[PDB]
Amino acid sequence: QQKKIQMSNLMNQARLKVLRARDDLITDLLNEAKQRLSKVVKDTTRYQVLLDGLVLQGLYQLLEPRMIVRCRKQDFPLVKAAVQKAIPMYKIATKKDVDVQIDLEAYLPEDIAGGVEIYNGDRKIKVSNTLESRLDLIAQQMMPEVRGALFGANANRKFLD
Amino acid sequence: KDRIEIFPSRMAQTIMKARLKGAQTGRNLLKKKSDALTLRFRQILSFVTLDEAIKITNRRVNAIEHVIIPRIERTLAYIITELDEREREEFYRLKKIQEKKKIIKEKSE
Amino acid sequence: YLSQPRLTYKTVSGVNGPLVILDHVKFPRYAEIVHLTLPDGTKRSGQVLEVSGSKAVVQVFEGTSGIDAKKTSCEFTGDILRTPVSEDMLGRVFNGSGKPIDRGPVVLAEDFLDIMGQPINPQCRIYPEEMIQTGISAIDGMNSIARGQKIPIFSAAGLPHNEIAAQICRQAGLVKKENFAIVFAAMGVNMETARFFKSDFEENGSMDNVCLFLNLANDPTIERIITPRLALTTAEFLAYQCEKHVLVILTDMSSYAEALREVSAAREEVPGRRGFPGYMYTDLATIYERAGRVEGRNGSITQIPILTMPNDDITHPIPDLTGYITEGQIYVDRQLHNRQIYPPINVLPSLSRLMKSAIGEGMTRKDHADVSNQLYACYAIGKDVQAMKAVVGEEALTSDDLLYLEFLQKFEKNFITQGPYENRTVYETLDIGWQLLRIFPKEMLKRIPQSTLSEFYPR
Amino acid sequence: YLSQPRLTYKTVSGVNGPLVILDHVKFPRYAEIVHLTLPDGTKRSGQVLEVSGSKAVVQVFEGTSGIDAKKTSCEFTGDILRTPVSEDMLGRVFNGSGKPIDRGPVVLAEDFLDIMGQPINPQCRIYPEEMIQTGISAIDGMNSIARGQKIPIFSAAGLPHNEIAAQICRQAGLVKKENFAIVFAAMGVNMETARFFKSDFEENGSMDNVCLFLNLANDPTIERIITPRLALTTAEFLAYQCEKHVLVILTDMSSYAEALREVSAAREEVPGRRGFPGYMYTDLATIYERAGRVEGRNGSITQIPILTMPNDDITHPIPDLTGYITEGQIYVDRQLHNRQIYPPINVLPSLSRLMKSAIGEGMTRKDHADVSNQLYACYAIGKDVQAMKAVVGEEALTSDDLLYLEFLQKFEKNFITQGPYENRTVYETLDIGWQLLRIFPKEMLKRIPQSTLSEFYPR
Amino acid sequence: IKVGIKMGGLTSEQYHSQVVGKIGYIARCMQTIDPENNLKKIREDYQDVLIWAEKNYRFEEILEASKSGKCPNDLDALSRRSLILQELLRLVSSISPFKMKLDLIESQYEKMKQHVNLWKSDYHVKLNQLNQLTDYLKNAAPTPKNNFLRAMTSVLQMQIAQYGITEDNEGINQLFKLGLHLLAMANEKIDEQYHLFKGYVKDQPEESPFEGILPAEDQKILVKTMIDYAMP
Amino acid sequence: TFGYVHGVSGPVVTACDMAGAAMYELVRVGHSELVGEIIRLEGDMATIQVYEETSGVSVGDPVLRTGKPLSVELGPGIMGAIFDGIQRPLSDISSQTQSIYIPRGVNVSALSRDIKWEFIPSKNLRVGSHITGGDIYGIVNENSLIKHKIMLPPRSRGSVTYIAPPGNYDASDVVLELEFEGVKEKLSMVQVWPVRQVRPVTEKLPANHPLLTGQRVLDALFPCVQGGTTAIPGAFGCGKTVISQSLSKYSNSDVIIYVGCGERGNEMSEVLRDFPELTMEVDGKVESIMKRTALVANTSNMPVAAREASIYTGITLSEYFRDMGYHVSMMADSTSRWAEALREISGRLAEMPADSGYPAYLGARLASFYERAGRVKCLGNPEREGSVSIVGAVSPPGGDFSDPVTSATLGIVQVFWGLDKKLAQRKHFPSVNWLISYSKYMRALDEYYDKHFTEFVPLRTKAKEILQEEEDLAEIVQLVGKASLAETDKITLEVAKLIKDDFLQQNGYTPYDRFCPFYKTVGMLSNMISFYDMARRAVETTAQSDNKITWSIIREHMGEILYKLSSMKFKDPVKDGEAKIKADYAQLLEDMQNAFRSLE
Ligand SMILES: Nc1ncnc2c1ncn2[C@@H]1O[C@H](COP(=O)(O)OP(=O)(O)O)[C@@H](O)[C@H]1O
Repeated sequence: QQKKIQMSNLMNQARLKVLRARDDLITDLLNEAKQRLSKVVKDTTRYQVLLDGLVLQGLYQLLEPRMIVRCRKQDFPLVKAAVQKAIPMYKIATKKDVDVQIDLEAYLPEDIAGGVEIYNGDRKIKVSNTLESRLDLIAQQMMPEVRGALFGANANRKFLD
Repeated sequence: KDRIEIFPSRMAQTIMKARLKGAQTGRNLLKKKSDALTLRFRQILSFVTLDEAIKITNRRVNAIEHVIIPRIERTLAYIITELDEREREEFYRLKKIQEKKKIIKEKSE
Repeated sequence: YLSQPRLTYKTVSGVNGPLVILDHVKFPRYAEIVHLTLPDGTKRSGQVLEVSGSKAVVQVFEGTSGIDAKKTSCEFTGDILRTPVSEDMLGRVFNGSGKPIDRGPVVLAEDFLDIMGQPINPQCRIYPEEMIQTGISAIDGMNSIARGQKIPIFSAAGLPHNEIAAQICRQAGLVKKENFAIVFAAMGVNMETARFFKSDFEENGSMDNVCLFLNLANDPTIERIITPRLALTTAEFLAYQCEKHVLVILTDMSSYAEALREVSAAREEVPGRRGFPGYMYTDLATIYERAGRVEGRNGSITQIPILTMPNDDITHPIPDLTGYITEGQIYVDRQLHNRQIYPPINVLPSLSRLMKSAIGEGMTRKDHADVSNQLYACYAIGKDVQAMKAVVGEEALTSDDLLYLEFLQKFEKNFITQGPYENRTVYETLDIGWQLLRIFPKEMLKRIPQSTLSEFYPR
Repeated sequence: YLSQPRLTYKTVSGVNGPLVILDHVKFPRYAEIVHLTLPDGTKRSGQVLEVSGSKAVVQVFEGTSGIDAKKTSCEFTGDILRTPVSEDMLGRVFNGSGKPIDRGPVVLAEDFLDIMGQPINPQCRIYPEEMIQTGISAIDGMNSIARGQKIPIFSAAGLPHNEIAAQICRQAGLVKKENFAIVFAAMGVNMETARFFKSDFEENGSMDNVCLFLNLANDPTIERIITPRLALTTAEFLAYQCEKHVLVILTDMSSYAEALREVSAAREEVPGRRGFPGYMYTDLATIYERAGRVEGRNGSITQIPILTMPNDDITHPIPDLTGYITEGQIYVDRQLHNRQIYPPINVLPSLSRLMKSAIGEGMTRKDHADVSNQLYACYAIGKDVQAMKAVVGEEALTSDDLLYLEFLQKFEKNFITQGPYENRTVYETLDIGWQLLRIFPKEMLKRIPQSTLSEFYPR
Repeated sequence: IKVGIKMGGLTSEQYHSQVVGKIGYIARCMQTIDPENNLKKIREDYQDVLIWAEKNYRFEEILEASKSGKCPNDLDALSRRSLILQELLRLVSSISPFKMKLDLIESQYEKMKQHVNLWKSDYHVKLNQLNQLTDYLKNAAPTPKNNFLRAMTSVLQMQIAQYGITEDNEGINQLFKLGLHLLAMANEKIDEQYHLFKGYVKDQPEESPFEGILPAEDQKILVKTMIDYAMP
Repeated sequence: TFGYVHGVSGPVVTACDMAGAAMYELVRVGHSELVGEIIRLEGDMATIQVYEETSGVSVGDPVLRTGKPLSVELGPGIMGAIFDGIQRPLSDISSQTQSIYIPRGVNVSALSRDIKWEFIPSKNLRVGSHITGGDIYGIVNENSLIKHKIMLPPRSRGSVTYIAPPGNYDASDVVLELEFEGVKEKLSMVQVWPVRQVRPVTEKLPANHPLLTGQRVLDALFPCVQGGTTAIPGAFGCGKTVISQSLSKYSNSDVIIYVGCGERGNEMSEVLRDFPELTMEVDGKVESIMKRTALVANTSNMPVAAREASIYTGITLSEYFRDMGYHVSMMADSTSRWAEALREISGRLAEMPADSGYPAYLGARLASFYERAGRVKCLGNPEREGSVSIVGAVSPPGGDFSDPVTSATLGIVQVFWGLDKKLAQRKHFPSVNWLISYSKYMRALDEYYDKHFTEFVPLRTKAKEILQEEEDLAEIVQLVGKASLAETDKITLEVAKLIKDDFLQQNGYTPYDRFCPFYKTVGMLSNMISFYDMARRAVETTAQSDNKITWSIIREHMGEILYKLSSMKFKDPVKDGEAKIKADYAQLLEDMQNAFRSLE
């Protein structure tokens, strides 16, 4: 009795150990993705375009008459442009005049890779569209494909229902 | 069979409690009759008439204990449960009535 | 996928019992999941059970104790509770919320399935036609189990229904003369009960094929009504996408019913009996009917929704509504347990609604159905004789009655009594049946045709 | 003459079940009538249940299906549903709203009467006396019926209450030492019963004096709320203006009570016992009490309403409130029916309040009152003896108890049992009564004075 | 005051619509059964219906006539009058190869018309039995069973054309029993088919019961079927 | 033409901007276009009952207003098919989506438009002919068992302008063209009828012909009729589904409509697997059963709102075939699940409940449902006769026949097939109580029985008297101990057992009890009653003599007769036909008569 229960415990712990190692591999990839995104942010000619999208995207999700755009101070010159080019479009896509201001007193933490967050007038409704939030928001949904892409498909799965 | 099949009511609850008390008294009185017959029977041990009287009395006592009262108790417990179920649906309706009144009052303000 | 950023709200309108009501919500979605953070950093989740205009009613799983009105921060995921599922969940232990509690990692999903599931198209559902050998004569003989069948054990507090379920997990095979993946949902139970099963699964050497979901007595009562869905959702992945035969055991379903009743009272829903929601049946069907084989795929799900009967009341809504949905029940009682009979399975109030097709020529032995039906007649009559003899006395009985008392006495100790580790075959069970039937003369075995008696009875 | 044009509204506020709510209505009149024109041209009617300001709640008789909240036109009649009535309504069949169903023309308005009823001054009410000889020993002997009485027949589902009512109708008459007009209100009656009565009236040649109002089980359930008021309104015209004697049959006050419950619930009124409106008592009293004689007239109305008792009880609010209003009952039982006894009438829980005065010297027979009481007591005792026998056995009864048991068996076989196509007179019924009483020695007939016994008993 | 007449059981408009159809139906049945208008007695018996048909009337004009009471608008009385004709029509059509004499048709008309309830009468049962036999043979392979049933069916049709269905003639009565038995008989059980058929042929009083009933080509197949069966 | 969703509470959705919407119009809720039906109107807001799961529906989702009410498509292609609760064919969904799950928002035609049907006109119509509602202007050969009559829909009439010649046509073509007043109508083989409206008939007639059931009890003692209504309010395990399936398999009806409303999913699969393997000879040819059946699946774990549509869809289909001159015997295996749906919706609606939480209008819905049954004279010039019978199960909680659904049902149905859980526990199937059951059609069928049998009726009466006497004795015997019983009573008690064990119960999953032809039921009953009379006479003529034939004397002398009588069930009518069974029963009668002559 003792021999087989001990081997059961050993095999169960070995299974958990390799599973933990697999999760470390997934984490290393995601932490590399963060570093790759930072390198992209450093490129003004692509980051300004990213910001153009990020600001307008948040505006469509809130659909409020008054907006407050919060960013880290370092990126303020580009967020300012992102808003300026976003409003003419917003007033066309929604046919609603929106007063969009940038918060010059509150800023995002300096350790945020990039992006903006937008608050409504009373700061009770906010959309978080920074790079860390986007990476997890997508990565958590694409994970089934990463699992296969890195470790292979499960040979025992025949149907996709 | 399993129940006397009297529709759940407060009247039925009262009747069953009176019926149960009667059955319990009959059980005890017949048990005392049996005990008195058993003592006389053992003292003598007009003999076979006592053996038949004891078996007949004990059979009736056993039926009260194993058939008639269990059936009264099951009926009484059934009635009690059904009465609480009726109480609940009255509570439910009254709660919704109180909430609807509150809603109507707010609309008027 | 959902590419748009999710919104976060600090617009809680008010809190009433377990329900947190938000206002100013953009295009609320019904049955979407909301994540909320309390002022002290505690994270909790809930589901939108109602939307109206800009308002939404969120039922919080962990509870509403400590929920604020001004500092509470909520975000809407934008979808329903779809949960990660993977084949390698077998050998893992999860809580009732779907999170690991075995110090392993989170699930590395192969897909995300809707916890609510979908009904299986009755045109593609294939009727079960295979028998599982439980090794328990009280079951394999008189109430056979089919693969894909739904058979709860009706029990009562203090009875060894946990031992029977554990026994079934180890010695459940086939009569085709096989390793089942077991999903065990431990909800509303104490530590010792959950540890009992976990230890037994390791003792059996099968833990690598067992997935556990735990929600203990000291865990939130709202999570107790998704745990079954989490277990079954995993079972559906394994059975219908990976063609693995799965055995799903749900511990005292009465803790599910009580958790549901609490929610019904909180939302002021229309009661049925004993305060339970008038839709209790529909909700149970959503859980129970996630079972059976599907044509064209080699998997199956078999369920054993064991439940405790409050006060041994067989008509209590829990066993009543279950009895209407499942293919019968095994049913244990106290009259057998109080005499140290194991397993304490009472065949008389039990039935298996698929037995008629899983036994007989080509399945077990051609006399199977005939032996079972006559044993039922003899057992019930013996009980009827005791009911009479308790009043009239042994002297009032004739030889026709004593035979049933002899049968009843030998039946319970030879046929039902086995022991936790007694594994009998279905063929041995029938042979025992005949040994008891041979107590009576041929003329009294009135449920069995002479075309069967003439072959089997003489032996 | 109300020569004022009617207003028609499209200002529908909403529709909720059987109720249509209108707004912007000028000076709404309570209990007014509104004609609804549906977008497809369908015409329907309804009656106002309440008014408040510019809003009114309309009870739609034919049903609300198909009504929208934009185009439906609502015409207010400006008056109360006063119904056309005519003496030549006999020999006609109308639907539940008083419209022709027999391919005849619309009844020509000889006059109009407000179906709500005009209360009759109790000072001018004439006490009923003359006995109706129904032919049924259970009625003519014990619970006799006076002309102008109010004696409903209670029954549960499945019992032959339709046969008893039909038998009374064709056998009705006075105790002799010319006949009734029939007003038949069918409320929730199935087609099989509807043709049963219609055919029986035709086969016996009664249709010349029968007016039917048929609201069948497959017809609208709100309409039947007025159906009984339309039937009695015609009865009142025929009895008090046309000097006819009218027997009024109401096939089920239970389907009527259910119709009131549906409306009461629809307007979210506070219920009483079992969900019925707290004012059920009044709604029944205003129908049941439309009976009796009045000073200066020779006609009369006799009511014999029928009530199905839910769950075979007699404490259900419907029969409970009826019992408080009507002057006794027949109460058709089930234990007699299961024994193939017809009419299966149980004499113990059934009484007739006017019986004590409608019998005796000058009306039936000197001893009528004494025979009835003695037979009743004998039956009641016999039932108590039967209740004991079931426990102690037939070997534990004394000689007197056996006399009551013999009475009980012969009483139901020879007295109550009759057959549906045989009528017996009050004098023939009493002679049978005596045959049953002569089972006992005179000393045991303690409810009959010695003078009565000496006159009849030895015959 | 006509919110919901529900005349008998139909909406007034639907009731009168049924009346218009029934009038056209009788006209169609009369033209189908009596193309030459030979049944003078019966055509007169429907004159109050046929006056509204075989003429240039529009559907709406007949519908108006019903509502205004200008035609037989009693649907229940009109239905009975139609049925006593529909049953006569199927009686004649179900025996198509053998026409009745005009005298027999009028006799059968009166016998059915005078019945208290034609639908439930023996006349209806006999017609249902005949149509079960003649309908099956509308589309059937020339199998031993089907050739034997065909031969007996033609005899049944001949005898009905001569005698009708009012008299319980032993000829038609035996043929009904034998025909329904053979038709029910399992298709594969040929030995009983030959046994039953041969028993019939040698029970009839005729030396050749089929002489003049069925054509020579069917006689050649009928006899060849028996010849092959008895060959081994 | 659209509204917008305002809120969702589950199966009930509230929508706004629907001012012109009427009650009981269909709507399409959500971007998946979920099927629902309007229940209430409050200003310009509508309350929508949705027949599909509402999870994922958002506030602001469009709602399409459809003028047509909930309706059923009627035409060829129904028989042999299985439908969901709103008439979407499951074999067509599974053949198109390749899934095993039923998707939400599936828009599939009720009847396939690809099949080329074989159509033959009536050959009695001409251009200019006057055609009215219910008239048949052609036939489609769906299969060899059921001839599908192509009727002119009710509420339509006019002159014929064109009739399609015989040939191959599908359900999208035009078969009949008719005109009324200028307006012309083009009809195909498929008509649409609101499911909540009763199809019109010429006359509702009394039911005077048995509905044959493959059971000894539920036929000999408690007959059902063609067009009648019955209830089976059995507790779980009582075997009421088996009684329903037995009636479906082996009956004298032409069409069976089986409605699984809230039923276990495995039960509908059991029908689809087993039925194709059953036989019913037509005219010497063996044919499958499915060609004369159709079934609707709305299983317990499907949307609860759909339970109402399922019940009405089923009966609407039944009426359709009734109108064509067929005898239909539909059976809904639940009823309580429908009333349960009404309770759940009423709750979400916040309506004032009545007895035990059920809507006040529960009785109204059941009354109008069951009254659509009955033998009728059909509308239509061809003078068809049809019927719809309804055999509906009820599921009282705990087996207590006191709930509003059982109580209301018993006030509606004319045949009561009550089941006793305590008989099912003893596997005494069918578990019929036989003490509380009744049938109000006994008098109606007395004419039938006298015409064809005669002997049956006095046998039915004697059997009931024996069973009632046994109950009257059992009540006291339990207390006495069989001490005071007369010899005439012991015979009654033992013959009553003989009847109970060998006559009233039968194993429906055997080759011999799966179907019990009526002649066998009355045959074996005659012998059992004949024994009763001879055994009772034997003691009555000897009790006062110098030797009384007590039970123990006849029991030992005639033990072979008592065993033979018990074996009479094991006759296998398919292997041993009528001739052998009647001869065998006659032999037992002779054996009894000879033994009595040697005994007395
Ligand atoms: N008439 C019958 N003949 C034989 N076995 C039966 C019969 N009725 C029920 N049974 C058995 O009992 C079981 C219970 O029947 P079922 O219809 O499932 O119960 P319910 O009343 O819950 O619908 C069946 O599956 C079958 O095994």
